[PDB]
Formats: sequence, C-alpha cells, structure tokens
Amino acid sequence: FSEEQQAIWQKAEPLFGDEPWWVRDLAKETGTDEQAMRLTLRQAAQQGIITAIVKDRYYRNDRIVEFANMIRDLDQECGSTCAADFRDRLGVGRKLAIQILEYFDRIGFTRRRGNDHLLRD
RNA sequence: GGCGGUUGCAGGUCUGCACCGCC
Ligand SMILES: [Ca+2]
Ligand SMILES: [Ca+2]
Ligand SMILES: [Ca+2]
Ligand SMILES: [Cl-]
Ligand SMILES: [Cl-]
Ligand SMILES: [Mg+2]
Ligand SMILES: [Mg+2]
Ligand SMILES: [Mg+2]
Ligand SMILES: [Mg+2]
Ligand SMILES: [Mg+2]
Ligand SMILES: [Mg+2]
Ligand SMILES: [Mg+2]
Ligand SMILES: [Mg+2]
Ligand SMILES: [Mg+2]
Ligand SMILES: [Mg+2]
Ligand SMILES: [Mg+2]
Ligand SMILES: [Mg+2]
Ligand SMILES: [Mg+2]
Ligand SMILES: [Mg+2]
Ligand SMILES: [Mg+2]
Ligand SMILES: [Mg+2]
Ligand SMILES: [Mg+2]
Ligand code: NA
Repeated sequence: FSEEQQAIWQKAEPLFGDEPWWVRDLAKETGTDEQAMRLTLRQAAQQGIITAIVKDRYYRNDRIVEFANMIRDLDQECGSTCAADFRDRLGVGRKLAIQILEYFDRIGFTRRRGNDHLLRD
C-alpha cells in the first residue's frame, strides 16, 4: 500500500462484512475516486485480505471460506452443488450464486460438469 | 421498435422478463 492507498483502505476496510462489494460502491460510500479505490483493493487482494469473485466485486476472505463450507454441506445432502440449490441455500439471487460458484471452479475447489459443481480439491 | 446499463429476477449463459438511460 502507498500512502494514498493506506488512507482509503482504513476507509473501505470497516465496510467489509458478509456482503460483496463493487469497487464503485466502495468508492461512492467513502468519498474516493473510483479508480483510486480499484487500485487500493487490487493491492488488498494481493495481500490476501479480500478476493474478487469477478473483476471489481470483492468478498473478505473468511466470507469465501464460509461459502466453501456451504458447498461441502450441499455436496453431502445432494451429491453435488448446482446453481439453484446454492442460491436457495445462500438466500441470494442466482447471479451472485453463479459468480461465487464459478470462482471456486476456476481455483480448482470444484469443477463444473453440466449443472453440477463437483468437489475437486 | 432501435441501441445501451459493472441494475434486479429467472433458466446454465446469453437470452427472457422487469426496471433505468438515450432515441
Ligand atoms: Ca477450504
Ligand atoms: Ca443436485
Ligand atoms: Ca462431488
Ligand atoms: Cl452474500
Ligand atoms: Cl478469480
Ligand atoms: Mg444481492
Ligand atoms: Mg428465486
Ligand atoms: Mg434482490
Ligand atoms: Mg453470473
Ligand atoms: Mg457444461
Ligand atoms: Mg418500446
Ligand atoms: Mg441491454
Ligand atoms: Mg453497479
Ligand atoms: Mg454492463
Ligand atoms: Mg442484469
Ligand atoms: Mg444501471
Ligand atoms: Mg435455459
Ligand atoms: Mg455454456
Ligand atoms: Mg453474447
Ligand atoms: Mg424486455
Ligand atoms: Mg413502467
Ligand atoms: Mg418512468
Ligand atoms: Na455458516
């Protein structure tokens, strides 16, 4: 973190609860230039503090670990995790549910086969 | 009706519907 990036992070940081954040919303909320916020969160993600599931949409890393354990729970009730079941269980729209699931697919946590996300590890 | 929107909801996925913007 530069000095400008450290001042906007102390701003952005308390706002990271259980919900994901778009860069642009973080920026509107803390009175910071959108692009300046974009670079600060990218460095926050290089540190290992927050993870972008899609470009500019971030969760705290411990939130990700909880989602990974929800996939383990559903895998064991159903035999696998599909979009519809995950978004039912999360209580969120299907679009965020698929963003999260496709995140895990591309880190190799799960693999997609048809509608299912199968535990890979 | 056309073109759009890091909008929402759905269905595996780039479309439908809704809402907004410009015509
Ligand atoms: Ca894990
Ligand atoms: Ca299933
Ligand atoms: Ca499995
Ligand atoms: Cl959430
Ligand atoms: Cl990623
Ligand atoms: Mg939502
Ligand atoms: Mg629903
Ligand atoms: Mg909603
Ligand atoms: Mg999606
Ligand atoms: Mg497939
Ligand atoms: Mg019309
Ligand atoms: Mg459009
Ligand atoms: Mg937005
Ligand atoms: Mg767009
Ligand atoms: Mg949309
Ligand atoms: Mg919009
Ligand atoms: Mg379909
Ligand atoms: Mg496809
Ligand atoms: Mg397309
Ligand atoms: Mg429509
Ligand atoms: Mg109307
Ligand atoms: Mg109107
Ligand atoms: Na939990």
